[PDB]
Amino acid sequence: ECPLSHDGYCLHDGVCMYIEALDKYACNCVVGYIGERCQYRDLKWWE
Amino acid sequence: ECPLSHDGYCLHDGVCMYIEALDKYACNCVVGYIGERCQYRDLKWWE
Amino acid sequence: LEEKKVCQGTSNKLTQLGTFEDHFLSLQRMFNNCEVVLGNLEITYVQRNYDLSFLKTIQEVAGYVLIALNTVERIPLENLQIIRGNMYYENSYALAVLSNYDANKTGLKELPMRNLQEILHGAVRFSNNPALCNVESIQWRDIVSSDFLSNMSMDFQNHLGSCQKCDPSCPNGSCWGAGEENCQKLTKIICAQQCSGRCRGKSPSDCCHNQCAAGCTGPRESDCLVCRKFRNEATCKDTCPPLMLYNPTTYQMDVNPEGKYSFGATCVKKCPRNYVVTDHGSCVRACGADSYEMEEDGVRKCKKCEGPCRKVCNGIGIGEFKDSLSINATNIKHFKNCTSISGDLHILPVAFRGDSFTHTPPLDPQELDILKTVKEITGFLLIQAWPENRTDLHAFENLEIIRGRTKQHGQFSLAVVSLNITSLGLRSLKEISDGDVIISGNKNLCYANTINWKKLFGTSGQKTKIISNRGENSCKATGQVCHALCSPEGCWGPEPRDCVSCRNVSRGRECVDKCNLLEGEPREFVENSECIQCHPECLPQAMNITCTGRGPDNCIQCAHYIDGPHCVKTCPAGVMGENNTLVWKYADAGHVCHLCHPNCTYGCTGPGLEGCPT
Amino acid sequence: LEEKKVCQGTSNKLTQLGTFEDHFLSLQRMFNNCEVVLGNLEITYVQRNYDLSFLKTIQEVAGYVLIALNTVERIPLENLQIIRGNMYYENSYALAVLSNYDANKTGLKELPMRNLQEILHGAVRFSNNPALCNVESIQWRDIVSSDFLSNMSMDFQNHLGSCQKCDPSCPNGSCWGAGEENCQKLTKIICAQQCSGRCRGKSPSDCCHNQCAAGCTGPRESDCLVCRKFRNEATCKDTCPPLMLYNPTTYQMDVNPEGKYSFGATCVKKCPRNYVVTDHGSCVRACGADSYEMEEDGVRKCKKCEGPCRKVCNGIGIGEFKDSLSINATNIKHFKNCTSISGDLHILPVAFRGDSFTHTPPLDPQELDILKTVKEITGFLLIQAWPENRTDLHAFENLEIIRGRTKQHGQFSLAVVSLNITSLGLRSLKEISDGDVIISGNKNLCYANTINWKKLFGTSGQKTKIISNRGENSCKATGQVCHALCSPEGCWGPEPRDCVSCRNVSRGRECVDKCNLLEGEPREFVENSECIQCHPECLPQAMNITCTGRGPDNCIQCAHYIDGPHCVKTCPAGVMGENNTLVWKYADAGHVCHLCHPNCTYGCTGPGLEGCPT
Repeated sequence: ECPLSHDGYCLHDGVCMYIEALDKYACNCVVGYIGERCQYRDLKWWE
Repeated sequence: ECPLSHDGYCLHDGVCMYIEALDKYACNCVVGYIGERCQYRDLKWWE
Repeated sequence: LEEKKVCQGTSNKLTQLGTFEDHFLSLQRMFNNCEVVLGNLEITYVQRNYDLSFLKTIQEVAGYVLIALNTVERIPLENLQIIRGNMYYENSYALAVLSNYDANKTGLKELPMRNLQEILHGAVRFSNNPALCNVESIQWRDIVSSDFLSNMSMDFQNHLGSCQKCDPSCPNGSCWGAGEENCQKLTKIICAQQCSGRCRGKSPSDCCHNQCAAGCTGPRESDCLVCRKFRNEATCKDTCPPLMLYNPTTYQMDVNPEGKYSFGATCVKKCPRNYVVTDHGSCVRACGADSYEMEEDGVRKCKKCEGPCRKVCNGIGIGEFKDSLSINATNIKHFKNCTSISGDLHILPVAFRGDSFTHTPPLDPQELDILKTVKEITGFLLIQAWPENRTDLHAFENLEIIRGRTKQHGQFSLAVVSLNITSLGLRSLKEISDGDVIISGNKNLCYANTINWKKLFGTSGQKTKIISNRGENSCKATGQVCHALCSPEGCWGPEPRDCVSCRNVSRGRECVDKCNLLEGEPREFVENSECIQCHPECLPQAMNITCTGRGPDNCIQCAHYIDGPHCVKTCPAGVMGENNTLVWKYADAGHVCHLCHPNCTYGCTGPGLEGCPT
Repeated sequence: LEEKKVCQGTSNKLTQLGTFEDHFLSLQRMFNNCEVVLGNLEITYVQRNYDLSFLKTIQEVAGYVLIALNTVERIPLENLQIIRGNMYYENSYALAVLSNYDANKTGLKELPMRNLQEILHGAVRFSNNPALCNVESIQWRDIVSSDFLSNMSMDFQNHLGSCQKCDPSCPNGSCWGAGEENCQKLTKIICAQQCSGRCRGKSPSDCCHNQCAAGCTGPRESDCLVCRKFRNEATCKDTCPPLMLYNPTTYQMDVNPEGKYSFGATCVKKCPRNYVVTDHGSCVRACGADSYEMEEDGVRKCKKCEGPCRKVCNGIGIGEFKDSLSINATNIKHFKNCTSISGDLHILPVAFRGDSFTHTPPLDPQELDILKTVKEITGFLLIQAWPENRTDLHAFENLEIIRGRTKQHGQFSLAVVSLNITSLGLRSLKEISDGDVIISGNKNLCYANTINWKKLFGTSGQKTKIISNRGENSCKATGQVCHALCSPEGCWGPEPRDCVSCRNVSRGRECVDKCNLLEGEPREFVENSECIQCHPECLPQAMNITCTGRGPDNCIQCAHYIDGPHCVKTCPAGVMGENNTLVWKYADAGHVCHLCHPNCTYGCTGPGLEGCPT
C-alpha cells in the first residue's frame, strides 16, 4: 500500500494504510495502542 | 491675639492671628516665607 | 453546574484504532459525559447506523475539531458553543470537515451545530462532503475572527440535493439545517457601532462585555456564556487580579486584598502543592533559565542564578524535543550531567531498535548509565522498554522525586508496562508528588506489592494499578520475597540495600542487625537508628562500649595523646592560636601536652620553662 | 497630543503671606496659566475689585479645594471638572467653602463652578457664606461618591434677597448661577440601571466607560473627559499593561509587546533615570522592607537581602518623621549610623533655637557630626540655618549623591540660603541626579561660582541659581581664591584637598606639585597621577627612581634580604608549606634566601647540616 519510504512508520505491529481521499498516510493501530503512529500504550484501559 | 501656648508658633518673625469666624490660628507670614508656620523660604522667587 | 466535566481529547489525527467497532469504543469511552474537551475533538471512521448521541453534551473544545472520513448520517454537535483553537489542524484550521462519503457517495447529512457562535483562533475548512446540506448557507463572518477570515477554505457541492430549505424565521436564509431553532443566531455583524465585542440585538443597549466570547445574557462581565481568556470563579477577566497594586500617590506597591494566583485559565487563591510560584503570583511549571527552583516555606519558589547555576535539562516533548518521541540515540547525549529533567521521559521500544523514518541509529543498551545522575523528574516517567539482560531499573537508581506536573493521558505519572525486569530497583524513590502509578504487565516482577505507595504520594486521590505481574504465591515459592532483616515497609529487590526501612538498624545505606558495639570490625555507636563510627584515634576496647560520639570529648579509651578536653595522635606543634606565634605544646608522660614559654619555640621537647634546651 | 500645564499648588491652609496685595501676588504668580494643580488649590484673603480671571484655566485638582475668608464678589472656577481628593482639609473634606464675608455681611456671591462634575474622594463643607447665590439648589448626589454622602456638611443661609432665579431649563432648579450655560449637568443619578458609572444620557445606549471620571463623549475608553486611575498614551486604563503576560496554555510567562512601566499616574516607556525599577514594571522611590537598592546595571534595581539588609533612615516628611518640619534635637538620634537618607533633609533655624510649641529643646551644634556618615540622599537637601561659629558644611563632607526624587517646591534639590559660611566644602559631592540648585544669600561664601555644575547634573533642564553671595571680586581681592594646585575644573574651598581635579599629581585626598621620586622621605611612583609609597623593603635610590609598583617585586634593589622575586625583611623561618612541613631559609652572599636542609628543624644558618649544629 504505502511506499517503502514509510516502512516502520507504524509502531507496535500497526499496518500503514493510504487514504486516497485526503491524499495522506495514516496507521491502523492494533487494539491497545494509541497515538498518531501507534506509539503509546493505552494505560487507563487494560493495563 | 493668640494665647500663651502659641508663642513662637510663627517662624521667621511672622505674627500669629486669631480668626474668630472659624476659631482657628493662622500666621501672617513675612514677604518671602511660605508654609503654614512660615517655615519655608520662597526659593522659586527672589532667592 | 459548579464544575464542568472535562475530558482530555484525542491526538490521533487520522489514525484508526483497530477495527471500526474498536475505534468507536475508544471514541465512546473518551468523550462520554464530557462538557469541556481539554484537547482536540476528532470524529473519524464512524460508520452507518452508529449512535453518536453522547456528543450532545460537549460545550467547548479547547483545541481543534476534526470531522473526517465518517459515513454516519447525523453528527449531533448541538451544544458546541466555542472552539478555542489552541492547536490548528494543518497549521491553519480550528474546524475541519473533510471527505465524509463512502463509496456509494452517501455519508454525512446532518451537522446541527446550532450553538457554534465563536472560534477564537483559526479558520474553517469544508471539502468533499457531497451529501452535507444546509450548511453553505451559514455566514461564517459571524463566527471566525476577522484576522483569520482570509485563510478559510469553504467549498460545498451537494449534487444529490435531497433536503429542504431553511425556515422562514432565518436571518438571510442562513440555517444549520431544517427547523426553527436550526436557524443561525447572529451576534457579531448585526449590531451597532457602540458594541465592540459580541451583542444580543440590533439595539445599542445590547452590547456584551468585551470578555464574553460567544454571547451574553447581560452587560456585566459576570453574564458571559463562555470566557475569552480567564475565569475568576464567577467572572471573565482579561488577566488575573494582581497580588500587589501600584499607588500613584506614594509611588509604592500595596497589597491587594483580592489578589489571585493565575493557574491555567483560572485565578486561584493558592498554587497547587507541586507547582512553582513566581513573584507575579502565577503557578508555572518550570521558571526561566536565568533562575533555579528551590524549596522555601512549604512552597516552591525560584531565585536568580549566581553565575554557574546547576544544569536542568529539558524533557521529551518540550522545547527542542517536540519532534522526538523517545530517548532515541540522537538525543541521549544531551542528558549527561542532568540532576533534574524539566519535563517527561519516554523510553519506548522504538529506541533500542532504531527508527528509519526519523533516521535514528539503534540505541546501545549500555548507553543508559548516563541517566544515573538524574535525581528528579518534574513531568512523568514512562518506561515501555528496557534491555532484556537486565533485572532492574538500574539507570534510575538515584531518582528521588517525580513531581508529576504534566502526566500521561493526564492521569499517570509513573508507568512501567510490559517489562522483563525481575525487581524494580528504584531504591531512592521518596516522593511521587502527583499522578497515579501503573506497574502492570511485567512478565516476572516480584516485590512491587510490598511497597505501600501511600507513603510516596503527596496528594490525596492517587491510585495504583499494580496488576498481572509474577504471582505473589509464585514469588515466595522460589524465595523471591525480600529479606527478613528489613521492616514490613517494602523492598525494591532481594538485597538488604533495597529495603525501604529495616527492623534493627541501618549502616549508611545497608541495614544490619546491630552496630557491632563490642567485637569485629571498627566498633561504632548507635544514633538515630544508624551506625556511626567514632574517629579511629578513639582506642577500641573489646569489653564494653568503646566511644560515645564522633569527636574525642566522650571516648573511654584513648591510646593517643589526651590533650585535655580532647584526644589526638600528636599534640599540636605550633597551631595558629593567639600571640601571633606558633602555639607550642611540650611532651608529657600522661599524654597531656602543655604550653611552654616563647623561649623554646624550636621544639620545646622538655616540660616547664627552664627544662626545654638545645 | 501635548501635555497640560501643571502647577504645584499651595499647602498653607489659612496662612496669609504678607499684606493683602503681597498675598494676591503669590496666588497669581502660582496659578497663572495652570491647567492641572498637582497639589491643593487655596484661595484665601482675596479682597474686592481683584481680578481672579486667571482661574478660568484650571481643569482638575489633585488635592483639595479651599475657598475661605474672601470678600471678592465672584470666583470664576468655571472649568474645574475634577477634585481628585488625594488630601483632605480637616481630615474629611475635598471642597470647603468657609466664611467668605467682610464685616458688612457681604462677601462671595458668584462661584460658577458649572463644569464641576465629580469629586473622587472626600466630602464637601459649606458654612457661613451670607451672600452666596444659587448653590443651595445643586444636587450633590451627582458629584460626591456615595461612600462620603454621610460626611458632608452643607449649611446654606443667604436669606437677604440679592440673588436671581435659575433659568427654567434644567431639572429641579439645580443651577450654578443665572444663564442657560450655568446649571448642573447630571451624569450619575440619571443613569439607567445598567450603566456601571457615569452616563451622558438617560437612554441605556449612553453609558460611559468604567474609567471615565467626570463624563464622556463616547462609549470607548479614549472618550473620557478625564481618567480615573491611570493614563495610557491616549486611553484611560485601570492598571498599566504588565510587562509579561501569563500564558494559560503553556503555563509560562511571555513578553508583552506593549508592556509599560507604571510611573505616578501614567504609563511610560521606561522609568526616569533616577527612579528605582521593580520587577512588577513600576517605578518606585524606595526598595521594599526586605530589599536594598542594588547597584546601577544601567538602571537602578531592588535586590533581596539575607538577614539584615542595612541601616537606612527615613528622611524628613516621610515615615515617622511625617509631621516634623526640621531636624529636631529629639529626632536627631535616629540618624545615628545610617549612610543613606531615604528621603529629604531640612535644617531650619528652629532646630538651633528650639521650639516650645512642639516641646523641642535646642539642638547642639557639636551633635550635627552624626550626619558625617551620610553618603547618599534620595530626596533633596535644604539647609536654611547653620551654626554661626562654623565656616563650612562640615557634616556633609562625605556626601556623594543627591538623587532628587522629591524636590522642594517641586523644583530644587539642593538649597543653601542665608548662611554665614565662607566656603561650601562638599568636597566629595559627585552627582545631583535631578532638580535645580540654589545657593544664594550667603554674605561670605564666594567659593561657589567656580564649580562646573553641568558636570554634576545627571539630566537635562537643570540649572543653577547662584546670586548675591559675595563680590566675585571682593574675595578675589582679599585672596579668597582656590589653591594654584587645582585644575581649572573648580574648587570647593581654599585647601588643595578642596579641588575637583589635580594639576599634577595627588597624595590620596590631597593635590601636590610632584611625586616623591628620587628624593623625599617615602619613595613613590606615578600611575594615573597618583603617588603611592614603595614597599618599605625598597632601597632609597638617591640616583634614579626607587620602584615601579606597590609590591616588593618592583623594587630597583632591596633594603635587606631577597627571597626570590620578593623583597623580604628577614628570610622565612616558620612559614607553612606542603605536607605540613615547615620552612626555614638562610641568607648567603648576595643576601639571597635559599631553603634549609630538610633535616634542619631548628632552622639553619648555612647550607645543609654543616650549617645547623643540631
